[PDB]
Amino acid sequence: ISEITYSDGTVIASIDYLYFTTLAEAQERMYDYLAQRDNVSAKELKNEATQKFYRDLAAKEIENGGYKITTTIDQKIHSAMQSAVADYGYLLDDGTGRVEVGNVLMDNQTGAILGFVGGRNYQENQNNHAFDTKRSPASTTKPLLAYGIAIDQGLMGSETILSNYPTNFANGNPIMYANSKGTGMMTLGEALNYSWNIPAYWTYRMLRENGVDVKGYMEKMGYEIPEYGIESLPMGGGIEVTVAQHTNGYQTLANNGVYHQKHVISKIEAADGRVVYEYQDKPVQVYSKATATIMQGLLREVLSSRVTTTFKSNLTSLNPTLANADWIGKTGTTNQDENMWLMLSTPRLTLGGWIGHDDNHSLSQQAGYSNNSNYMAHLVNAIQQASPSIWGNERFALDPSVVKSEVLKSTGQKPGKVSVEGKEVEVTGSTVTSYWANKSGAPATSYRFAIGGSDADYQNAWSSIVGSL
Ligand SMILES: [Cl-]
Ligand SMILES: [Cl-]
Repeated sequence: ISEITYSDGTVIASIDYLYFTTLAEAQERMYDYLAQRDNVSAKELKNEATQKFYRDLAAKEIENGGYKITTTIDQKIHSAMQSAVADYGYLLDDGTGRVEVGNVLMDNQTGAILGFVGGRNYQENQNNHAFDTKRSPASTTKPLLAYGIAIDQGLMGSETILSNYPTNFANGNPIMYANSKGTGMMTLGEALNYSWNIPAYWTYRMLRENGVDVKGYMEKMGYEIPEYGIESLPMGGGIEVTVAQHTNGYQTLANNGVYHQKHVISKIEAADGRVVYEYQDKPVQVYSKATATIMQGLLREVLSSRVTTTFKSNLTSLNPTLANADWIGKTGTTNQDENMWLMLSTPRLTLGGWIGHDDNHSLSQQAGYSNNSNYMAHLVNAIQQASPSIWGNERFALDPSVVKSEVLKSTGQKPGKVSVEGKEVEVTGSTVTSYWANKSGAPATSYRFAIGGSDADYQNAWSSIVGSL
């Protein structure tokens, strides 16, 4: 008899989201091992009949073979997550029908998956919403694909200004934020806290203009994106991901820029001890430590500002001492409220969360902001009470490699002289520390000081700044 085990070697089952997820992944590992053992070439493997036989062979090998499958799953934590969704899943129901849900909890230092929520109740709906279902990640794409890359490239710092003035998509349509067409200039912090869309649009466009290899960043984290030219990419246009894969992106940011490939199987052994499969760690420095730690500090305020999620109020009430852990995160909402995301990290763990409907109809406007935040608060609390130390009490901290620059609040660039319609202005005002991930830090204020903006935009903005000099 073959066995699937938890982390510590305790038996899950003999050979139900846990059972089917670990079995399916084991069968794939078995498939690779069997074809290779039998000396089936890559070419011969392309044959569909041959693949089908190897798939069935791998299923039967496990059924009949006395293998020992070691998963990364933590029994107490994963059970605690199953009770949480059993008891609190109803808190997701917002009057748009039964709301489905997936969650994955990942170790930031290993990529190991400690537990997950596959859905509301397997017996009623078997779709696996943590590992199988793929949905746009919406604005939780922004830190990874837009701001994170721009900072890593030395194109921005923590207090850099971006344009949120009105602008249109390639196709003539205005870039919206709910019903707002934009405002004026803002800091990176404001744009992140609020999730304003235009600053994210400008940031990606600047990457494209500079020929930045964004695909290199993304593929190192395991993302599959077919077209990188999509203007709404930072807002999750043209990207669809599982919760497990998306958790892996957040893991990378949390682990100070070092990616660890997600996994639920750590090892398969034959009864006699032969190693059929074993997970091999391949760490990759996707973002510099400077960039990741700068991003941690930005995402920390996303949650504590409470603009797009009530999470920190919810968790404070349930477990004030856990709420005092060093939580960072980001929310996303798709264009017709079809999918909501909340991504959460502490220095030690990352928890990803999606809610949505199997047939894609809309949720309520508040489903993410309020319902998923409260549910995720409960989820996080259940995990802690199952395993008191798992989230940890460590703080995210700026890497020493970080360069600090003294910049104008107004421009996010160092004080100096700028040509404003002929007349040379000496530009002054209140200053602030801005964090950078390059050698030299912030530049001195240029005329086009912000990320994005039209000539008309800068005329307006500069009019304001001189007005107070
Ligand atoms: Cl580094
Ligand atoms: Cl609140």
